[PDB]
This record gives sequence, C-alpha cells and structure tokens, in this order.
Amino acid sequence: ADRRAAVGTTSDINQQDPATLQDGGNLRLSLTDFPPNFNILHIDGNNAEVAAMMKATLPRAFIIGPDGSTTVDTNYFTSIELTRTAPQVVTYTINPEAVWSDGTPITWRDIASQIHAISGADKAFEIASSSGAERVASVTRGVDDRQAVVTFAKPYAEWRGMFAGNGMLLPASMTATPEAFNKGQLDGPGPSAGPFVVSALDRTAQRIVLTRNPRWWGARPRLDSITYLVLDDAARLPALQNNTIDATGVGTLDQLTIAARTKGISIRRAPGPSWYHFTLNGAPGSILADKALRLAIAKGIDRYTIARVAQYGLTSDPVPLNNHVFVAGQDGYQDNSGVVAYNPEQAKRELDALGWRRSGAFREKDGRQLVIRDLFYDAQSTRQFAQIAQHTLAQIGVKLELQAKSGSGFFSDYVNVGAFDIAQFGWVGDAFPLSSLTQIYASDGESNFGKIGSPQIDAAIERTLAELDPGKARALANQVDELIWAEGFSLPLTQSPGTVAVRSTLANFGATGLADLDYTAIGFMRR
Amino acid sequence: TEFASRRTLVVRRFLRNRAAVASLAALLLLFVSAYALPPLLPYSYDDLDFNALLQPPGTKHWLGTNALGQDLLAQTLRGMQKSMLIGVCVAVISTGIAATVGAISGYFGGWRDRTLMWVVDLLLVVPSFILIAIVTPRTKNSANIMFLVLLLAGFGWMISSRMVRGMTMSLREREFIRAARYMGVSSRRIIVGHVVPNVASILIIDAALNVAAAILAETGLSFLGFGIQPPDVSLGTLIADGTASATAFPWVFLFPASILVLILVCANLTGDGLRDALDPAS
Amino acid sequence: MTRYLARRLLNYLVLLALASFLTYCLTSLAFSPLESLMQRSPRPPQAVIDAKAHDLGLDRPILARYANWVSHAVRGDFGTTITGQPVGTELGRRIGVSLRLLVVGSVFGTVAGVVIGAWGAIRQYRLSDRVMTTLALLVLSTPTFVVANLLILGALRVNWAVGIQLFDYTGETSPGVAGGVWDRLGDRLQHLILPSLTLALAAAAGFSRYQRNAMLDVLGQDFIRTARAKGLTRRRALLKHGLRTALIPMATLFAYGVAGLVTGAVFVEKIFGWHGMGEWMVRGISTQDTNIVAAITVFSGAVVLLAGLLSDVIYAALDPRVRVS
Amino acid sequence: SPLLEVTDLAVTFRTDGDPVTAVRGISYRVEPGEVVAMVGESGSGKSAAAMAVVGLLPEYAQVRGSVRLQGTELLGLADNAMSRFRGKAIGTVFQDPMSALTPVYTVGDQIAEAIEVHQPRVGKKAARRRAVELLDLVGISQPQRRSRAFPHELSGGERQRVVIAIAIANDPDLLICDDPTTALDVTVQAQILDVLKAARDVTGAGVLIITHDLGVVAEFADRALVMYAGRVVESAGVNDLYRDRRMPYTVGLLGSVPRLDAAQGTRLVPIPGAPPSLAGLAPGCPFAPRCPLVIDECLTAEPELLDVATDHRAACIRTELVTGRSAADIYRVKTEARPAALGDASVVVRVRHLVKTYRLAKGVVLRRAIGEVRAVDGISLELRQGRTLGIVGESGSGKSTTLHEILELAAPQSGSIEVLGTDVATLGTAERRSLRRDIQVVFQDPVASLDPRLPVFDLIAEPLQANGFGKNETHARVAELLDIVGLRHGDASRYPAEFSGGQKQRIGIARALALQPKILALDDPVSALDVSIQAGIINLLLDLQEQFGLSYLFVSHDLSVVKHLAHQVAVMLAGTVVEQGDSEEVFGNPKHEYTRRLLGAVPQPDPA
Ligand SMILES: Nc1ncnc2c1ncn2[C@@H]1O[C@H](COP(=O)(O)OP(=O)(O)NP(=O)(O)O)[C@@H](O)[C@H]1O
Ligand SMILES: Nc1ncnc2c1ncn2[C@@H]1O[C@H](COP(=O)(O)OP(=O)(O)NP(=O)(O)O)[C@@H](O)[C@H]1O
Ligand code: SF4
Ligand SMILES: [Mg+2]
Ligand SMILES: [Mg+2]
Repeated sequence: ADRRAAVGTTSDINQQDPATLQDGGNLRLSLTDFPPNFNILHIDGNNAEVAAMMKATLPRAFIIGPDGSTTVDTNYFTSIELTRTAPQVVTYTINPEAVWSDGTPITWRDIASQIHAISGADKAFEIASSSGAERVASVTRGVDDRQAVVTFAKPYAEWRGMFAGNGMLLPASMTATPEAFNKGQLDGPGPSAGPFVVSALDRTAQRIVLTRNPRWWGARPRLDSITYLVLDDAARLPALQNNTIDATGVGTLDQLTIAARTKGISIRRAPGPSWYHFTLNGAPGSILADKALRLAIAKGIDRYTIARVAQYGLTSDPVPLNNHVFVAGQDGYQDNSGVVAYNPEQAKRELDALGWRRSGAFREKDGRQLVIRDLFYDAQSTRQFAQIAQHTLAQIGVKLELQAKSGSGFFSDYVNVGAFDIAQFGWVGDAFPLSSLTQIYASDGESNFGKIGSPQIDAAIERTLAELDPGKARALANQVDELIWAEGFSLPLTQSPGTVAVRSTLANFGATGLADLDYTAIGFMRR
Repeated sequence: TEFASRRTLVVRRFLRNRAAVASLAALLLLFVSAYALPPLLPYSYDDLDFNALLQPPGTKHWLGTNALGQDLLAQTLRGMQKSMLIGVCVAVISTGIAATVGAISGYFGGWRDRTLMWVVDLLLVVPSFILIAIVTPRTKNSANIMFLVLLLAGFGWMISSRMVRGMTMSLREREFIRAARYMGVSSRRIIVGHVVPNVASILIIDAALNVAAAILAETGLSFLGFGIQPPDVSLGTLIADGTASATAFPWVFLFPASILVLILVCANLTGDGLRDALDPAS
Repeated sequence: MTRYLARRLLNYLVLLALASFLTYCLTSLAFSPLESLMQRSPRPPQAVIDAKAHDLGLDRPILARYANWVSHAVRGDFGTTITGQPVGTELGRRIGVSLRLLVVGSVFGTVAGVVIGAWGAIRQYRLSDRVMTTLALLVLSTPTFVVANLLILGALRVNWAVGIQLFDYTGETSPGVAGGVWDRLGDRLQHLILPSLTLALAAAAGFSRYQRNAMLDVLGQDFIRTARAKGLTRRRALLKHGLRTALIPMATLFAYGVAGLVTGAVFVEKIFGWHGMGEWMVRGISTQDTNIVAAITVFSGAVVLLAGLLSDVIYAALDPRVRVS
Repeated sequence: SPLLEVTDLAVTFRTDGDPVTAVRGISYRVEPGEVVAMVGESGSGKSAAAMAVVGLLPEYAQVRGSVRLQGTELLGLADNAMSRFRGKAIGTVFQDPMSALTPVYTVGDQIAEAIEVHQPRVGKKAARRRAVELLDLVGISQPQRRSRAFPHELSGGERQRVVIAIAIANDPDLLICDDPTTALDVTVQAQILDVLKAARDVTGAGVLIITHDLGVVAEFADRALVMYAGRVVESAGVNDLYRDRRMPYTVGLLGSVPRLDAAQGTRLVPIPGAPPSLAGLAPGCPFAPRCPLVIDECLTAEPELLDVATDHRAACIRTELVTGRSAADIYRVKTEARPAALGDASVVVRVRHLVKTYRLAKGVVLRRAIGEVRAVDGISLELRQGRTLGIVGESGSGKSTTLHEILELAAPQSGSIEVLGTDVATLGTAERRSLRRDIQVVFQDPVASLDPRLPVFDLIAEPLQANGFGKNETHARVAELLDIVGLRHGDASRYPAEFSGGQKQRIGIARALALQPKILALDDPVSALDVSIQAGIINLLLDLQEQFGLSYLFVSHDLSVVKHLAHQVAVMLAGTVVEQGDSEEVFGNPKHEYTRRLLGAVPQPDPA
C-alpha cells in the first residue's frame, strides 16, 4: 500500500519456531507455464520460476542472509575457505553425509564437471551463464574425494556466487557430456540432494508435485508436499480467493486490493534485486540496428510516467530505475540515465536529421514504415507498460506493434532466438551484482539477446573484474553502466516492490528479498 | 371511398406497440449520441490523465477513470461507435447476400436449387465463429474495418437464405397468384405485388437480429485478441480489459458491459416488435 | 427406419470429407507459419528455412500436401506443431475434456429450454410466462463471456456465505483427490457446475423461444380439443398429441443449437481454464499453426454432423410420415 | 330423467374489448329417442352453446348454467369425471374439421385410440379391426388401405367423415353434431344421415345436431330450436315450425330456402341487414333493427318465450299478425320470375370433346409410376350469353378441372373451346389478356385464393388496378362493391385471416364481380353461407343477369340452388357428362340411373 521499492535489510516471512508448527500440509502455489527444460544451467532452462522450484531439491554452498551476508551451508558442506591470496585457491570440503537421489555420493568430480560444463571453452553446451568458470585455471581433487581445491587464474572477487544465490550444484551425471546437458532433462529432473523431490510430473492436469526426501540428511521438513499448478495471470488471484493456491505475487493495484479485502490472507513485503526493462535488438537485420535510431527512440519513452502508472498504490512516490548494474538500495547506485532523458522534441529533430520524416500518421523512410514489434507476456501488469509506451511513442510518429505471447516457450521460442524488435521481461539478481556483466552486457555474453555491444564496454568490464577492492570496483561498474546507457542497450523501467500475498496461517515463508528460504522450516498454523 | 392504403396500414400497427417503438428510439439515440457527444466531454478519447488514476465517478471524469488514466466515458463512446457501425454494415451486407442467394435458388428450382442448397449445407458444417477466427490472422493489423466487415458478412447469410428460399419456393406454388394471372396481372406485377411484399419484410425482420448476431461475433472476436487491436477501442476489448477489476473498482467493467447488454436487448425487442407488426396475428 | 438413415448418413460423410478439404485450403491460404521464424533479427540460414518448410510439407502444392495430410491423418498421426511437438499426443486427451462439457451443457440446455417454452406457451400471458420470456430475452441478449464472468464473481460470494466450498471455477479437477471413486467423482462434479451452467443457460434461452412458438402453433389448431373430446384428460392430450406435434420443428434446430454451443465452449474453456479443444483453437490460431487448426475443425464439424444425425433419428422417431412408411 | 336438461345457460367470452355474451340464457332438453335441431343465422351463438355443454370452451370463457347429463351436473366437474363422460356418453362432431385430426397419427390409429380409451382391455388388434370396419360404415371408399393414411392426404369431405367415425366409435348415449354435412355432397351426406338415423334407432340416442341446411331438419329432426343473438327465438316440432312459422325471424328464415320444385327464376326472401354484435346489444328485441313489424313497444324490453299454441313458443309480442300469412307478405316483397330465360342465340362458350389428364405421382425418388387420373374424358358444353349452365356431380367428377380448362384460354390436350366466339388457338397471352376482362371466376375454397397479407380493399381492387381503371374510380367501385354483397367500409382495412368462412367467401364473389364481366365461372360460392345470406346472393345473381345479361358457369354441391339459377343442367359422372338438358327435363324427368338417384338423395323441403 505505502512503502519504498528499495532493497532493504529485513525479510517478511512470518517467522515462527519450526517445532511449534504442524507436521504436514499441502503447499499449493502456481507457476507461469510448464517448464520446457529442467536444467537451470541451460539457456532455455534458465528461468526464475524454475530455479525457484529447484532451490529446494538441489545443493547450495552458501546461505544468504537478509542483508547479503554469507555463511557456509554446514548441511551440504563443512568448510569453504579462501586459502591462497594472489591466485585464489578456494577449498570446497563436502559433507560425508551428502548423497544424491540415486544413491551416488557428492564429491570433487561433481564440482569439476560443473565448472568445466559452464567453463565456456566447449561450445557444445548451450549454457546461459559462465559465472567465474572462465576465470578458473583448474579444479584439483583435495586430500579426500570430498575435498576439492579450485585454483583461480584471473582474479575473481565474486567467487561465492557459483553455488549460491541464483546458481546451485548439479550431479556430474548431468554435466559430464553435452548430450545429458542439452537434451537430458526435457521431460523431468535428474538426481537431487535436497529436503524435497519431485514425484508427479502430471502434464495432463498441468501439475508438478514435490514430496519429502527419504534420504534427507538435515532437520526433516515440517511440510509434506509442495504442488505447483501452472496457471495464467488472468486467473491467479481468484484462485487464491477461492482457496486453490496459497501464495502468489502482487503486481497491480487490484491484485493488492483483492488480497487484503479478503480474510485469511496476509500481505508481506520485502523488495529484492529484481527489475523490469525494455530490451532492444541491435543484431543486424533489426530495424533498430542503427545506434542513432535506438538512442533517438529512447528519448521518446517517458520512464517516469511509466513507473508512476505501473506501481500506483504499491509504492509511495514511485520512481523508475536508473542503473543497469545496481538497484535502489544496493551500495553504489546513482542516476546514469542523463543521456536518454525524455525529450520528445529532440527525438523528432534527430529523427528528421536521420531520415524518417513525418508523412502521414507515422514516419516512413525509403518506403518502409517506422514500425517496431513489441514482445511481452500476456499478463495484467506487463501489458500496461506496453500501452503507455505505445501511447507515448505515437506522439513522435513511431508505431509500436504489440505482440502478447503465452508463457510456454516465451524465452526459448522468441527471446533466445532473436524473434523480436523490443522485448519485455525481467532480471532476478542476488547479493552478487557484478556477475551480470559478462553474462549480459559483454559483446559475446551468453544472455546478450540483442547482440548489442562494443569493444570499449568489454575492456571496461575486464577492468572492473580485475579489481579486488570493492570501493574502486563499484565506481568502475558505474562507469560501465554509463557506457551501457550511451549505447541504446536497454531501458530499465522499474524495480520490484516485493509484495507477495500469502495465507495468514503459513509460516517461515513469505517475501524474503535479499535472503533465502529455509525449506526445512516452512510449516503451517497449529490451530 | 376513403379506403386506407396498405403501407400506411402497417406503420400504424407498429406504432401501437410501445415496447418496440421505445427500443427503436433507444437504438437510434445511442447511434446518434456515439458521434454527437464526444466533442462535448471535458476530456477527449485517447488521452491519459496520469494524476487521475482509477478514480470513481465524479466531477472531472463523470464515468470514472481506468487503470491507465483514461476517461471511461469517452472510451466507451468510441468503442460503441465501432461496435455498432460494424454490426449495422455487416447486417446490411449479409441480408443482401442472403436475399440474392435464396431468391435465385427458390425461383429457379429443380437441380439448381438442389445444388445451391447443398452448398449452403456444406457451409454450415463448421461453426461460423471458428471459420472467421481462422481468417483473422490476416486483416488483423489493418487500419480500415472494411476487411473485418466483409469477413463477418461473408459467413452470416446461410441460415437466413435457408428461410428466404424456403418461403419463396412455397409461395410460387400458390393459388392466389394463379387467380392474379386469371385477372390480367402481368408476370412482373404479380411479383411486385405478391412476392416482394412477402420477402421484403421477412428480410426487414431478419436484419434486426442480424445486427445482434454481428455485434456478438465482433465482440467475441475482439475479446480473444483477434478482431480489433490495442491502440483503438471496441466494446469487447473494453470488457476484456475490465474483467480483472470488477470486484474492486466496478465502474470499469459494469459500464461497458451494461451498455452492450442494453444495445442487445433493444435489438431483440425491435426484432420482436417488427415481427409482430409485419405478421400481425402470426 | 433402416433405409431412411442410410441415405441420411451417406451424405453426412460426404459433407465432412468436403468440409475438411475446404477448411484445409482456407487455413493454408490464411496462415503464414514461417513468418515468426523468417523475421528473426539474425535472419536464420536457408537451411533451417528449408528444413522447417520440409517438416511441415510447405514445399508442396496445396492439394499434394492435403493428400499427404489426410493419408496418415487417417492412420493415427497428425503431424508436428510449429515447434515439432506431435499433435496426436494431445488430441486424444483434449477431445474428452471438450466432449464432457459439450454433452452436459447440451443435454441440460435442450431439455430445460423445451420444458420452459412449452410451459410458457400453455400459460400464455400469466405472471409466470412473462417472467420466463423477459428472462430468456436478457439471457439471449448477453454474450457468453459476460455471463461466465458474472457467474464467477457472483458465485464466489456464495462459497463465502456457506463455507463448504460447494463449487469452484479453477481447472477441471483439483489436486489431492486420493480417496475412493466417490471422492474423485464428487470433485469433478463440483468443478463441472459453473461452466455447464454457462453453456446450458444460453442453450435453454435459445431453445425456449422456438419451443414457445412451436407450441402456440399447435395450441391454435383444434386437434387437441378433438383428442380430449374422446376421453383423453387434458394433460394426456397435450403430451400425446400437442407436444409430439410441436417437437417436430425443434429437431431441425437442434444442430444449429449445438453449433452455437460449440462456439460458446471456446470462451467457456478459456475463462474457466479447461485444457480442452477451445483453448487449443485459440492457441493454434494465435501461433498460426495449420495442423492444430486442421485437427480442430474436423472435430468441430464431426460434432455438428453427429448432432444433426441424432436430431434426424429423433425426428423420424416422433414423426412416422417422414420415414418411407 | 332426460339426457340433457340444459337450464339458463349463459356464455361470456372475455376479449380485450367489452365482453361478448354469446349465449344469454337459453334452456332446453333432449330425450333418448328424439332428434332436436338448432337452426339460426351466423353469429347466433349455437356452437358456443354446444361446445359449452361438453365443456371444451377456452379458458377465457365464463359459463354459468344448470346443464346436467343424467342428473349429473356437468359444470362443476374436474376433467377426471368429465373425461369419463366424454366419448362414452357424449359424441361431438365439430363444425370445421380441417385441423381436427392429429397430423402425426394414422386415421385408423386415431379411430382406434378413441375406442381403446373407454374399453381398456380390448386389444390393439381388435380395436384396429373395429376402426377399419367403422371406416366403411361411414362410407370411405377403401377402408383397408385408407386406414393407413395420414390426415394430410384426405379430401376434406373424408376427414369431415373421420370425425364422425371417431364420434360414433364408442356408441355414445348422446352424440352432438355441429354442421356435419358441409364438405359432403348429396349422396355422401345422404348415407351419413342414414348412419345417424341408425344410431338414433338401434341404440336410442339423442342427437343435438346443428345445421345450416333446413332440408336436413325437415326430414331428420323431431323438434327444432331457432336461435337469434344468444336466445332460443322459437321452439316447435318440425311439422309446426314448418307451415306455422309464427314469428318474423323464422318467417324470413323459412322463406329463404331453395326448393327443387321452384320455377327457373323465382326469388327467395332474405332478411335484410346484418346480425347484432353481441357486445353492445342495445335494449329491446334484438330483431328490432331488421324486423318489418317493429313497433315502439318492441323496444321497451326483450320479449320472452310465451305459448301461442300447444308445444309452440315464440319470443314475440305481436305474433298474432304472423299466422297464416307468407314471407312475401310479411316482408312485403315479390317472388316471381320476370326473366324466366334471356332469349338469345349468342354462344359464348362451346367445348368439344375436352380431355384432361394429370401425370400421377405417389413416390419420391425412383417411383415405379403406374396409372394416371383421367380427370376429364370427352365432355362438350355450351352457353348462350344470357343464361346459366349448372354442373352437378359427386366429389371427384371433374367439374373444377373443366372450369379451369376454359379459364386458361389456351389450347387443350384435345378439344376446341370457343370463348366469346373464337377458338382459343390464335390468341396467346397478350391476345388473351384483352379477353380476360370479360371472363372471371369465383374460386371454390375462399381461403387459398385470397392473399393472406393484403387488406380487403387491396384484394377486391386488384382486378381493377390491373385493368383499365384509375384511382378515384377504384375507391368508388370498391365502395358499392362491398355493400352489394354485405361487407362494410371498415372491413376493407381488415385482413382475410380475421374473417369467418362465410364472410370471406363473399369477398371472393365481390372480387370476381369487380369488372362486370360477360361470363362468370362460379365454383360453389354458396358452400359456406347460411340460408339467409345465400338467398341474398341468389337474388343478386338472378337480377344482375336480368338487367346486364350475364352468363354463369355454376357448379354446386346442392341441387335446389341450381334449380333456382340454371336454365340448362349438365349432370356429370366420373369425368363424362351423362345427361344434358333443359333443367326441366333433367330435374323433372331423370332418364339416366345416376341422375334418378342423385335426385332421390336430395332432402325434401317439407316434413311428412
Ligand atoms: N372463442 C371465442 N372468442 C370470442 N368470441 C367468441 C368465441 N366463440 C364465439 N364467440 C362469439 O360468440 C358469438 C357466436 O359465435 P358462434 O358460436 O360461432 O355462433 P354460431 O351461430 O354458432 N355460428 P355459425 O355456426 O357459423 O352459424 C359471436 O359474437 C362470436 O364472436
Ligand atoms: N393436381 C392433381 N393431381 C392429380 N389428380 C388431380 C389433380 N387435380 C385434380 N385431380 C383429379 O381430377 C379429378 C377431378 O378433380 P376435381 O375437378 O377437383 O373434381 P370435382 O368433382 O370437380 N371436385 P368438387 O367440385 O369439389 O366436387 C379427380 O380424379 C382428382 O383426383
Ligand atoms: S318483438 Fe317486435 S321487433 Fe321483435 S320480432 Fe316481434 S314484432 Fe319484430
Ligand atoms: Mg359455429
Ligand atoms: Mg373442385
């Protein structure tokens, strides 16, 4: 209703003592659409509400606190120390009590195979991120198979994020060869080592059911089942009203009114490092391959008005996002969007000193009309951005054709392949913000869906990643963001308010923000 | 000596049915108002008020605003413009096609009639809405509504042509027309005085339900994302947008839906009244 | 009669076989399945162009590819989708989802509408026919998506008032129905009410208006009076003579009613989230897929033709002078 | 205890306009072995008083009387005992049976459902055998294969007889007939009367029969009830009612009956005017508007039935001035024949060996067609510019076919017709057009020949707009045209569907008289008129032919009207004319077996 959409230092999870909850209960919570691939390290399996479901089942090196703090996961590992200084040799010592769903233990080769799979030196894997695997010289077995030292070639200060935050560990049987990587898990997940496993991949009713791990090694969960039912945005809040799901996210004003206007449902809020944006395709063949055209159409989109309309009633004084690397709340955030300040008169001036002249309702050059295709998910909140953007762009004679796609194969079919002129989607980060640089904003980045880039950006990114002291690294990242802004790369629209709607009787599970869940603690009300 | 005519004998019977007269008056007032009102309102269509978001009815926006800050009165007037013009044009053209097919089929007779009705049966196999939705991929992002009007009309004449021919065929094998020939009436005068009065009023009462059918088809198409596109509005698009907020801010869904239901009620009432006036005691 | 129906279905088969051909030509002229593939910014190579045009039969003439489509659509497989997924793997399980809704809605609507129309005709102007007439008017005069949305947002409050979760509107079934066959039947019965109500309301409102006129016509003719002048009570006379005579015009409109119900099922399934044939139709038209649409129009036409054949069976049953005897 | 004992019956229909009181207090009774006839004009509330005894009136009618079948008051019953009396102790032949049969049932399996309602344990085989053996007692031609026909393939005089079969199926204790001899011809109705007399004699049942013909009453009925405006005007035995009329309305009702011993052109005595509306009904005697003996006392109150003789009552006050005198005196007119024959030699129609055949159709798709109807077989007619030729036969003879043959003005399959002098083989459509304004026709069935969606003014004035007539002289002629036959200027705005059967027969006559032709072909134009309106139209035709010298091709189902019009009669059987002559050596001396028994089945106009 009234707060700030900035990254904070506390979470709203409805903490209760794990013991004083129930010992069962079904967690019904929805999903965008049935995942096409279950390898989160793959380009089409890399998704937010796929990794979120897979968080429970797979290992993870570090527990991330409410403010970005890091503690070793004593339940999966025992000792993760940074031994050597100039070439960093971080030593991952695995628990002897960690097994995989199939019974094969976890060991050094399980980590080596993953680090080589996302290393990027073999192009057969269709990876989605190469976070730190391209800066590691080699992975050597420690004194025991459990132990596994990792020698770093180039200095990587953000080494805690390989198997923490967004990324987790996967069995070597799924990362050993490209066949199992790319084509291994299109019908169901492989081995897993978490408190919960998936047991029912019902595609006739469009439901995924997660149940407890028989081989679980930590404190056994209070819950018993977690069923995901895929469900479009149109009917997701009515599903909550009529008691078919338990927790969702609130995106618009109505979604927020009909969650506290009803009884039994409580609304939690804790913002995180997530944001929406317009992604522009500069790949040769796109009407927007012209840098000057991108920079002249960026001035014709009012981002302040878009933010104010988009988050109205969710955040007091809604303001847009003005940084690609950081978000409001993280250290080292500032306004770098002075080059793209909204000025529709200057847009017309340098759009007629570029060639498209206003002959009719929309401009045309050499015969082709100035029309741009917009690709977005057909939801209630996402299309408002499109409508405001097209209304504002019509004021300078630019046609924005809206194409609202479904949830199935939105990325794998349209975004990863280049079938768009402008794209609408969001990024979900973690306590580790400098990992997005190579992944997205590098010229050869694995998530550079628009193929926009320049050598200067790459050199700047290398300069930031080659520096250890955070104070200078933050300023260098800010400089890289200025370079990105003066390129027509993309337009960050809004941050995330982080308001989820949960049933009031559900505990240890809400909006976490910068922290992560303890899946062995989520329980239900003991009436 | 003061014998009244026949055309002025049917109009008086329509006038003495106040329900149909009121329904016709309401329809005509709506159609004229959809074009007269917009240059009176304090806020034009297609322009957004960004500090008047989701406001209730009042003194700047009388019918309230929208999730995007649009006046819900100007928007619904424009949507009504499009949704009614489409229906009227489609009804007229489809009635013309139905007449010019059923009349020729029923007058020719024989094998010509047999094949011309077998073709209609064939066109009736697959439900019309899905046949039209199949061709919406084209004519979807065009400016003029001409293609949509033609598409809706080309799949809306079959059922009414069935009855047009079914009554032409049975009327030409009658006895009063034979008596008319026995008197000295010409072949064309027989048609003008006996057939045209029969199938010129069945068409009239058919093109009052054609309007309702065309409007239903158009809103059903524009509701699913086909038909009419985002920058411009229709009644179906307005209802589709407003579904998700009826519970909390009901003015954004109750109003366009109530307008559409009122238009359809008036159309059906007019059809019933015209049928009762042109066919007095059935 | 066993000869009245042979020639009655021998031409239904021809009508189906020709409607499928014409519809295939239509959705091959009106669809461009390679547009979203061709218009990729890093324009995809000539190979993937040719390979995807080959995997869909788009390198062949229209007729020589309809021949190939039917040649093994009659054998079980219906070809890939735009992405390469098979169609037959999903067609068999969506046919049932749509058929359950269609059969329930049609059976309830065509019965309720006939009963209401006949009753309102025998009570021509009392304060029980006026109510049903002005109710059928305002049910027929609202589109089906409006009815579905109003039903949802009104029927939520009933569940709030009672609290036993009498009916819900999400999906066709609900997770966790692990009891006996009676729990698993009560679950689907609870889920099936509202969509079936939405379809049945439109069907009944449409049918009652025809039934009222059909019954008034036979109430005008004085053969019911003759029937009850020989010792038939005025209820038996109506049922045995007047209703039997007035049901004849309805068998010629049942097929069109079923077609309208099939049209409404698309909106109903979309609004209530039923993974059946209407949702697949919307999906396959939005993504411009020829195989999905080709498989769906055949099913819809078959439903309409079967409804016509059943109406012909009933029409012969209650009218003995339309059979050859 | 009697069979009816009706007492003070009164029916009131509640239409939108002020209630119409069809019956206003009649009371009578019927005995076991007697026949009681109820005669009157149209609108006189006779059917409303029968359909009220059986209880089959609409729900919008208020009936209040004391009708009691055998001491059992029938007005408070509840359609559970009512439909136990109905059928078993009450037979009801309806008036117009053109829609009185269920279309989806075979006629045999209707005359059988009738039987097996009141005899439940009888068998669907014995019941059907009894139905088919009733179908031949009624007189239908081939009972065994016509007991398998649906009502839509029946003549009309055959479905008029299926109703009689249904009514008499269960041997009712009191059958009630309402004009059961309209669609029949002379021989068929003769044998139907024989069936009714057999029911009255072997069983001993009363017969409440309503008639439009007064020759049936004179030879069948026993008592008589004259009804005018919802009251029984007079009650007497047939021998008394005849030759003791005793009251002006029955005086003019019995003086307007056609007789088979009349000279050529004797004029009947119709009662002039129209019956009241039964809605307003000003005070005084209802006949005061039309009564030739009205006095200022005949308007102070409605008279009531008092006794003037033994078993003879009349609702009149000055009934002492009616005894002895004849209708030609009471109404002060003359009944003579000044134009006995319009002497002339101008042949206007001459047929020679006419033949006509229809290619028969029974099947649908691949019929193995066998046989055909030979409607006409070689007849030869002739007319003389100022005289009528009467054509009489039985149903199926071919009279209507011959009438149409002459009217197409085209060459026939075989023969040589000579309309107005010239063989119609040099004249095609345009030449025949100028000859189509002096030869016209009155269709047999008034219902189909009139367009059901044109008002009366448009119907009557189509033969005038089409021909050489303008506008100011069209409204003028339609004016006098619809007063000559009896209609009114307001009726012009009325549609055909809201007219009675006899009222829309007169529209056809008026329409065919618009152009004042030289030849008129009439196909039973008096088939649905009461005895008084019909006498008005016979008088019209006779004097129209006198002053203007018209020519008629008159065909009719009764022969007493033909005696009053025709100068030459053509008895015609099975598609061939078997006897032509002078209408005095045909009706006064039959010399073919057929015409002998065709005259022997014509009811005598006076009681024995
Ligand atoms: N169903 C009805 N509704 C309204 N008025 C009726 C109805 N039936 C009869 N009447 C009126 O009752 C009066 C007599 O009608 P009816 O009983 O048909 O007379 P009738 O003398 O038996 N006719 P007919 O057999 O031709 O000589 C007239 O005023 C009619 O208009
Ligand atoms: N359209 C037709 N098809 C077949 N047979 C016909 C047709 N019209 C007339 N007939 C036959 O022609 C013969 C005479 O018919 P019609 O001329 O109506 O006789 P009618 O004795 O003059 N009739 P009516 O004046 O009512 O007693 C009968 O055998 C009919 O069945
Ligand atoms: S009472 Fe008077 S008006 Fe009536 S019939 Fe007798 S004389 Fe005529
Ligand atoms: Mg009557
Ligand atoms: Mg005839």
